[PDB]
Amino acid sequence: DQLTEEQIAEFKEAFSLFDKDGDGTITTKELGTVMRSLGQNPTEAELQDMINEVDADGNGTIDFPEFLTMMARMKDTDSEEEIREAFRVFDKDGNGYISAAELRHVMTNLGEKLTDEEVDEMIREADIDGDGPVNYEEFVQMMTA
Amino acid sequence: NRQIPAAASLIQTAWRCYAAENPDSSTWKIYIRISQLREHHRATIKVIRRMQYFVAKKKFQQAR
Ligand SMILES: [Ca+2]
Ligand SMILES: [Ca+2]
Repeated sequence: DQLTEEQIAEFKEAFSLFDKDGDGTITTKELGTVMRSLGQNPTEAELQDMINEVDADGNGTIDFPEFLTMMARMKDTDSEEEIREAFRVFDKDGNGYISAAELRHVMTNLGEKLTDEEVDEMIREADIDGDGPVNYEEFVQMMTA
Repeated sequence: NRQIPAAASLIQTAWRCYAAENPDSSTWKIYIRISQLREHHRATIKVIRRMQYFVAKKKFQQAR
């Protein structure tokens, strides 16, 4: 990779947006105040889940070093393989191609339920060879790289 | 099967994290509460979508 450039200053500002009080630590309440301002309604369980993934020690809150660690993470192929496995769950035949209707279905109707306009941008970014199945190994690579 | 929602959520959460790097993406239309989207919002939005991706990762690992 590379040594962090002024993106240290960009992340310091972004860290400061959650850290309303300036104590140097992001709490669950500080993260919820930001998410609800965006129109989201997350559960205290969801806040704890998000906070636990970035907290490296155990103090239950995020400092700026752990924030930098989190914001500076496409772990080679190790994170490509996991997205590739998630796509394989819906690859019924096991060939490496999923139908446009099937992909549109899982993305709109379950999970985090993406909008129709997001799924359109999604299918559009993979230039379908006419009206054919979409290869998701090309999707994983376009995403990671 | 119970890895179906974790896999779907992992795909959806990675794509939303990858699409938020496009300032003209359709993924910005979902925030209907916010009248006009300044750059100090998109910062927090990217941070949140990154956290949501890491627990979509954690939930999927616990089911694959
Ligand atoms: Ca604080
Ligand atoms: Ca900490």
